Amino acid sequence: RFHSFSFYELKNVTNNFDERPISVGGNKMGEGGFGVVYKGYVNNTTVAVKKLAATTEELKQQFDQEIKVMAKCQHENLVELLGFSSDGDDLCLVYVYMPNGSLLDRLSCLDGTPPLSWHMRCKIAQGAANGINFLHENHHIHRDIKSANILLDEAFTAKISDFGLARASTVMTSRIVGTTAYMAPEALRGEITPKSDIYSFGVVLLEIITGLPAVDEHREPQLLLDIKEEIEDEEKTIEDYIDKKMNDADSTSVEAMYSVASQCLHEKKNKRPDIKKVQQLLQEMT
Ligand SMILES: CC(C)Nc1cc(-n2ncc3cc(C#N)cnc32)ncc1C(=O)NC[C@@H](F)C(C)(C)O
Repeated sequence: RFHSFSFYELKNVTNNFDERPISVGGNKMGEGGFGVVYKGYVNNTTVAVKKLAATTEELKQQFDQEIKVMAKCQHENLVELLGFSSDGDDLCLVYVYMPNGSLLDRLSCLDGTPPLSWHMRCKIAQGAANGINFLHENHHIHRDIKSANILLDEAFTAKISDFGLARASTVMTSRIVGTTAYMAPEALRGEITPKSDIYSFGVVLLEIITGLPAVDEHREPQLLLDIKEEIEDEEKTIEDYIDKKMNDADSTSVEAMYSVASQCLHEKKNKRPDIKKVQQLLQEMT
């Protein structure tokens, strides 16, 4: 299904895993908790090489998990796996490179990219939803839905990535994983449910409206989730939080997206809409 690489081929393609940023002529594109992503070229093909970095048996399990899911799931709103490398202690995953990186980076204008327009942010949300929907229809729960995991191609097509924590099929776990700033309350407890993915997507929709990261240690309030409490308790409005880095954001569509986000952000798992409803609401928005 996927091409098996030898770890040395990948050392060659990535200029021996150069840690300098791609903007400066290096190879580093970014990093998560489970690894660092590098740029490369395999047979004229631009690739993204995720070098897994830490426990070892859990990492191998997350590596095998990404491969199993990717083998089954192929969609226009999902990232594409070309191959991998499991030669010794180093575990690598090779993907089709995303010319526009992550939604997180584009929302912050990392490396001087222009701010995304409202129209583009809407199309991106619509893409992301179709991706979550395909995974859900295929009985998969992502477990790590966040803007760092919503990637963008040359046309700004949303592509869901990082399936190392993905699960099949409400169950429980002894190892709590994900990014706390996006995690549904039950997920923080240890519950595994597709409804948690809906909550995480609502945090993403708030990032899309505001241009603010879900968590910022140097910000009051540190958590973007707290901003919804301020709006709900009539102390502020969504208008006070609309990203100032855009000019084409009209209040009707902005409030319409906030409505979807607040429905997604229901405290109670069963009160949240399902993905097909989220898609319907987002399509209605435009
Ligand atoms: C690590 C992250 C944040 N950035 C990327 C990630 C990726 N890809 N592409 C596929 C892919 C899959 C995973 C996973 N799981 C992780 N990363 C992946 N491709 C590309 C970029 C990437 O930065 N392109 C560069 C782009 F942003 C530019 C030119 C404006 O500077």
